[PDB]
Amino acid sequence: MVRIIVKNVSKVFKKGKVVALDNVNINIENGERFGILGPSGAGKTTFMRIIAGLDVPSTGELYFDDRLVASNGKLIVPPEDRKIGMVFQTWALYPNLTAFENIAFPLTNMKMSKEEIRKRVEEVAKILDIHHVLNHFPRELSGGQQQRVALARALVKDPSLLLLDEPFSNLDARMRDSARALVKEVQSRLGVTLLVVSHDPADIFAIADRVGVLVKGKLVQVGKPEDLYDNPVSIQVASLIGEINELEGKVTNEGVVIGSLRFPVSVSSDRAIIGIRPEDVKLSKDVIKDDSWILVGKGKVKVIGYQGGLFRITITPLDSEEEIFTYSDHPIHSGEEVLVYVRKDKIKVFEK
Repeated sequence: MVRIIVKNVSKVFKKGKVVALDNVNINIENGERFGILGPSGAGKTTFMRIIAGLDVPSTGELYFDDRLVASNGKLIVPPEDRKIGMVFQTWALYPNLTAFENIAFPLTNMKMSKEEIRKRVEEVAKILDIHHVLNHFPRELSGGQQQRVALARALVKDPSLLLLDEPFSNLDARMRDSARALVKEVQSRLGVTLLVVSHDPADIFAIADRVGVLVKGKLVQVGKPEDLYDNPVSIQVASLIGEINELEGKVTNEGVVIGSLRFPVSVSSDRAIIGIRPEDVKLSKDVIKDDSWILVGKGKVKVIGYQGGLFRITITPLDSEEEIFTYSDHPIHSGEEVLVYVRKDKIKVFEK
């Protein structure tokens, strides 16, 4: 419901020694679900605090629709006037206010009567299915209920923009899919612009339609999540959007050579970095009968792990310490020699 224009936004700390954001430019469309991923929780948080109005750009400008909200060290439109709801891992529920009180809090100075506040709080709580625990303090709420109360608090003033900073990080891993689905439902229902920052790509895949990746304060790539996943600009971006094996080898006429492995790709440099995601690797003891996989050579099993009911099999090529891991239903025991197949079209290569 609001367009956000981020224009040459930079932010420094420590009198300039730390550059948290460096000339960031993004135009977020009204109702878009946009995500940010990157190695720096602090920098992503810096970006979110600037959008919220809790901080300002050192240089550059920020617009909500055609409205200049911050510019060159100045806060022009404060948080309370920006039509934003915040769900931030760092903004907890107030422990000694009930759920009702926590959700009513933002309405305190909105010129509403007691009945108007009650009606609005009850309406939102009904929609989020926490109307029956309004009298509980936060400690007496389940995790899911706490999540819902925090979202209700963010939605009580009918915002145009919902800002989420590590919003599911307090939940047990098993409850996060449900929380991601709730946010999806709320966004669809309200049509709000939504910005989400997270270290976890599952959050971005579940919620965002376009994502930017921040590295050293710079937006290095922006696109649909699946596009970053398959066509990352660098191995660093490749790894931020999902698991990937990173290998280094020599460029030859026959491919990139890494011990007993040879990948049928090339770059102009003497050496190359190969990226191959675990789902794009398959192991066998003899040749398989499947033209959708290509042989890249022999390897030896180094170690096995067990996660998610699957075996995580790590191999190395012969005559190399480089590792490749993949997941499988059955193990191949340590020390075994195996053939290594990959999906040809999924090999990522970069100049070293």
